Amino acid sequence: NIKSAKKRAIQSEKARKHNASRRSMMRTFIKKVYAAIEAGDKAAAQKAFNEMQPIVDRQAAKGLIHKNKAARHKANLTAQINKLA
Amino acid sequence: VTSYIGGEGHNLQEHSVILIRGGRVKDLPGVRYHTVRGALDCSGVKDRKQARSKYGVKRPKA
Amino acid sequence: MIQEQTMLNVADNSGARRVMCIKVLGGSHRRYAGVGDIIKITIKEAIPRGKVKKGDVLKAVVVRTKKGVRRPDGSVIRFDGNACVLLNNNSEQPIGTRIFGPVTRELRSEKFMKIISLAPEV
Amino acid sequence: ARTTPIARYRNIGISAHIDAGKTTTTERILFYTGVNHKIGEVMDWMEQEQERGITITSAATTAFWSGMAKQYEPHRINIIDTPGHVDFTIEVERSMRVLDGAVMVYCAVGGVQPQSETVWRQANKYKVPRIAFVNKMDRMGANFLKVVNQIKTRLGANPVPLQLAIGAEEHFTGVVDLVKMKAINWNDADQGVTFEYEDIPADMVELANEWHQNLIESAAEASEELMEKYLGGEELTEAEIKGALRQRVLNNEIILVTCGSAFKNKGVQAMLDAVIDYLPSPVDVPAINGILDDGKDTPAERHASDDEPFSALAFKIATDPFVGNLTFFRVYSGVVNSGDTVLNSVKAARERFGRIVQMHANKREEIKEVRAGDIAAAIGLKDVTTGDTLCDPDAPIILERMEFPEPVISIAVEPKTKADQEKMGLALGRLAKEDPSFRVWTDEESNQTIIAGMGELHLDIIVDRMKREFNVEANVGKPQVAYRETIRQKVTDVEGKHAKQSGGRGQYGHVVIDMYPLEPGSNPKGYEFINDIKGGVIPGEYIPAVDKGIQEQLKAGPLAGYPVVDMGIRLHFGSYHDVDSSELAFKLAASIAFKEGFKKAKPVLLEPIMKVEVETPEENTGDVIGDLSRRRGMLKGQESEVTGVKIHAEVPLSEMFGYATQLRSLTKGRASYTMEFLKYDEAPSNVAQAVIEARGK
RNA sequence: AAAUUGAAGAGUUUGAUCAUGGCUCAGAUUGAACGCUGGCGGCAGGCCUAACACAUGCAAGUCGAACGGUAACAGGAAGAAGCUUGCUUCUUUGCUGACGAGUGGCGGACGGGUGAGUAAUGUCUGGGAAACUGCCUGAUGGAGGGGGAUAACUACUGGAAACGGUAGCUAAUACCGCAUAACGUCGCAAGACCAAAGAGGGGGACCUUCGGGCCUCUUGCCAUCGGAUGUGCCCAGAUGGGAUUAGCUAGUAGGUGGGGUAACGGCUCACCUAGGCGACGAUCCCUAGCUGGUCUGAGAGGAUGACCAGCCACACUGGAACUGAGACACGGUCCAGACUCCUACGGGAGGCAGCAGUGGGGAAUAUUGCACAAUGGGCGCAAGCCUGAUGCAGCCAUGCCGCGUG
RNA sequence: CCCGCAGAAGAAGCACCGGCUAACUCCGUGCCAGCAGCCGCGGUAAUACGGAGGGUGCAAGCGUUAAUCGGAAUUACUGGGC
Ligand SMILES: Nc1nc2c(ncn2[C@@H]2O[C@H](COP(=O)(O)OP(=O)(O)O)[C@@H](O)[C@H]2O)c(=O)[nH]1
Ligand SMILES: [Mg+2]
Ligand SMILES: [Mg+2]
Ligand SMILES: [Mg+2]
Ligand SMILES: [Mg+2]
Ligand SMILES: [Mg+2]
Ligand SMILES: [Mg+2]
Ligand SMILES: [Mg+2]
Repeated sequence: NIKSAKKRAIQSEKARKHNASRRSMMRTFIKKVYAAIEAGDKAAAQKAFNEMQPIVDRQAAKGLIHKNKAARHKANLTAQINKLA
Repeated sequence: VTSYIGGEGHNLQEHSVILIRGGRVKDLPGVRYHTVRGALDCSGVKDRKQARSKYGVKRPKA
Repeated sequence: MIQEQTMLNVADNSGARRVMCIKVLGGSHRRYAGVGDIIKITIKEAIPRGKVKKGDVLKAVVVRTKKGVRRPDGSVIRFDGNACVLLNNNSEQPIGTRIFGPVTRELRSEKFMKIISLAPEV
Repeated sequence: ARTTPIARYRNIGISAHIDAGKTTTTERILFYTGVNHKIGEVMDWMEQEQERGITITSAATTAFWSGMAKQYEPHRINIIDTPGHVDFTIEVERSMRVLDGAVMVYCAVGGVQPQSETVWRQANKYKVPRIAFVNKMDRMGANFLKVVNQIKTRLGANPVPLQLAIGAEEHFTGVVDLVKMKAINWNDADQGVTFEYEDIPADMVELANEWHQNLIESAAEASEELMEKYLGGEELTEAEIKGALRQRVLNNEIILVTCGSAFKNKGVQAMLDAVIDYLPSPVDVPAINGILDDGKDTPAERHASDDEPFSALAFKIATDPFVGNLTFFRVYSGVVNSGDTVLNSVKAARERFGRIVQMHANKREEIKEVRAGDIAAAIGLKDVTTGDTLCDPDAPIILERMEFPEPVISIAVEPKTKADQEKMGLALGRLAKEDPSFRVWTDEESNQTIIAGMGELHLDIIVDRMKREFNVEANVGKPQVAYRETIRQKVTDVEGKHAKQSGGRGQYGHVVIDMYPLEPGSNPKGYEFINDIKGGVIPGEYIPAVDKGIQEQLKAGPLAGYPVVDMGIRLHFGSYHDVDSSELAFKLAASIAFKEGFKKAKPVLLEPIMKVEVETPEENTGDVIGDLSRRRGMLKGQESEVTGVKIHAEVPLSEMFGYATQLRSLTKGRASYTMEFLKYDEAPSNVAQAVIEARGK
């Protein structure tokens, strides 16, 4: 509110809204996968994982999340699914 | 604390702001401080010519 | 309806926290004090470094009562508890500089323009 | 630079009795608009901060007045409003020398009043060219001509009425000018700011004709050639009328009087025009006399134009609500520029000159440049007291003014909390620098501080300034009167033996001293010790022990506890014991004999008796005489010099601790008293026995 | 070659002596203060106290060579009129030079200030693995490609201001897809998945739907793999006093699994075990930023941590997060609290421990200065802009040094 | 920075003088006024107080007041004792 670089405030608020939307979508798909896992079928969990894997990769690639975050999401999920059946 | 008032003649009173320095008296057991004359309402002694910076006396220009 | 022995709260930042009305000023045999009324208070509690000390006696004006105020349209505006704004004893001139909680339109006076301007509502 | 041509500046102040409209006019004078339109510089007017960047109203405002429907270019008129109380009269003392002119405001119904004559004397001391305004024409019982005549006979002035009154009370709508010969009735109905001339009104045409003719005679006697030209049957033009009247108004001839009503805003708009027309400019007022530190008179006339090196005059330190210094400075000659160096030539001290501030249109403008005649204020640390010069290192050191009023009322003072004596010391230290007409004291009867001020209100608006400025509370009191005691006409031949020998080394002393009183002040030391011991009865190396043990009791005194002066002593006969007699034996024996011979030598208690001279108007002679006799005071001659009566009376000091405020009530504020201690005498009062054990038993 | 060479005593107990034993002095030093004096210059240093409250001014902006545009000085035009015969004094024009404001980009986390907190999540010394890093740099390739918005603006509108509403395509290097993809991600493998952005300078044709296109140069962008730098984490030793503080701890100490981080980790969650630390001093209490170093000393040591440099911590107090490569952010945000200031009483605004400066506290510590000319930093292709860093000036015998008064 | 300088011209003060500690007389005071870093001086010749002369030391400084180490082998690890 002091320096004209206070447009970083409105800019950061807009970017916060946008990043919140993308984060909520990504984690909604991860929760899709995890709920499908707790339900106990391999095919449904694998469907949801194939549906979230482009999402997590496009989010890591865009600067929302980090390559390692998406990496370990996919890793723990594939491990859970493989032990699940 | 109590403190010594040196020199011949002072004009200090009950409500006189002064400036205090260290230095015992060796005479008064319990007086461990001094009063810098010529500073904060302590007036310099009456025309001390020797040791004139001590006792706060400004000099005759002669 | 504030009367003698009423443990009020304090609505300003004068330093007091709990007071007591010791006399309702204005007219003999007066019983109650309305929101606009100036009373006399003894301080029953204060903060350590506040502008007033515990046990001091001075005036005050009321700003909120549980009894509430009534409007010309009949509407009653009650509050959750009693509260006052300490005033210097000779000229009113509230001691504090902040004010907490709402006040009422019954306080929009030539004297409490200060209170009504520092108040967060009404 | 000095774009507003300096030869146009008018430096002036309005002075009057209390509630006379000086503050009302100051405010009205300031309706200069010039917002949404710089009116100056034929560029950069003060208009930038007419945008109200900093909002405040301050003393000594500057203003641009072009003219009331007849206009002639921006003039920065510089205005110092003046207060009206004798209490605080130093603000009128300092702000009259600093002034070039003066608008002598007056109440059209009150007329001239104690303060009006008082400020008249103030201006006469500086010979200030003064024109007069006559405010309050709407009040019932107000008449311009009567107050005009009052000036002619109450002040001994020549009040030329360059205006006239159109009605009184409600009637007042305009004023008949004697040179325009028109009477402009202002458009107060829409706004006073709007104005309109009217040709030759019938109501005052006979009165105006005779009074206007009187004005032309003054214009005539104004110049010798003009007088003869006035005897030529020819009238005077729009320049010889004013230029004749003006050119000596500069030199203290006649005071121009205009009527108006700053409440209804008429008369005033014209009053500003008269100030430009007749009141002096720094280039019109004669050049200032000057002097150096040693040269009895280095002429040092500092030509006003700022071609001489910077040479100002500082007239008031200020307790600025935020800055804390704000010492206003009036620049006579020279130019100081946003950071320079000048010395306290009256104090022999040196420092820079940092942030000049001139407040105009009530906006506190900050200035990097102050020039000839330009009134401003300075923020600094080093003190410059009122009437102290601010000349360049070139140094026309001393300016002639070395005058401040002596305090007429002195009152004791002490804080409510016993530990704010230091704070009350520092507060009174500051409030003593802020005005020179306020002394602080430390009398030697007791450390009690005495805040000697001019009036009751003067030092009553300072007991609460500590409450306001320095958040310290004080409780005033009557000063303690120095009461010394003595023996009166009873010689006594008494004995005193001090001896406590009940061990190896006791003390033995004895004395027979004949205590007799001396004439009250017949010898410098007051005391007298003659030794008539013979036979070496007391050793004689202990005779000074006796003296030093008697005149140590003179300080204390047996009767009440207060000093003893004017008594003789004769050491008739004593005795000694070689082993036990000691310095502190004839010191104690003499003390004992003193305070047993004093209990039987008829001791009295004496009071200080002043030498009071009162300059009082004739009528109230009997009144002040009777009040001096009300006090236990004795009158000694009352010669009457003209315009006062001189009344001498050696009144006790105890009966004078609020005298002037009461005296002013008795004299209509037209008298002052000067008192100076003379002698001592007695009046039966055990009030001194009342004050014995309350403090220092 | 030389890198060091270094070590003093005296007064005072007694009538005298020896000894023990304290006090005082001789030295050096200082962010010094005070008293008296006072010429100059050089270099340096100048709140040790209230991390007390802060008026005022400036300390973080930049990029029309990303974009829509156009408040002006202009140009390039349309040029009208007076026509001195277009000196075009006059009118229209974003078409350029440039630029107000606006979207976007990078910066704003650097630099600058204080030492309140912190007795160890800090510092120093030496190493470890479980790491990530804008701009800088070395490679390898890529750079298909659609339109869905919104700011200015227009319009209406609310308000004293901050800052909004409510519809419209705007436009973009802003955003999201569809392309496509690996020495990339993840899976053991099989396998699936992931991006991009264009602008400037000119290519004699090499096009003219009238700026070809796409092989002209410079950048810009995406992707992995390095370097470098910066940062995160971990361990061991050393880093104060106090036992007139001896028992402390319950995510506490471990395990498994789930989650979480960029990264290992009780980091977190649930179950399981009952452990873990403590006289080599846990907990508790007091104090304190730490270090290279400065002062003293022959030394060992004692004190110290002002200036300078590295690290840490904090930013009106408490908490949280957001954007971001990097913050849980002096000069950003939200909330709460204490405090203060405006109000056209309905609402708002702020955070000097940045430079200067005010009040205060104090024995005591400076100008509300000049300039971006170097040096450096941010932006930019670059000129240029900003830089209270910095370079300099001002005040002060505050210190070291030189000289002067013959 | 370098040259024109007519002109000594505009530039000296502070502490101390009993011993430790280096520098001595006189006056006026008379356990008073006062000094004092430790020991101490002043009660009639005071090298100790105050002043004058003289000197000593330092000098654009001088002295006082803090404050640290040394001397202090008076916290002894080097390097102490019962
Ligand atoms: N009736 C009347 N009152 C006036 C006039 N001018 C001024 N006053 C009032 O007199 C009072 C003087 O107040 P003030 O100006 O402070 O007096 P000052 O301090 O001597 O000037 C103001 O309230 C004015 O209303 C006038 O023409 N008529
Ligand atoms: Mg721009
Ligand atoms: Mg495999
Ligand atoms: Mg790691
Ligand atoms: Mg603060
Ligand atoms: Mg700040
Ligand atoms: Mg001597
Ligand atoms: Mg021993």
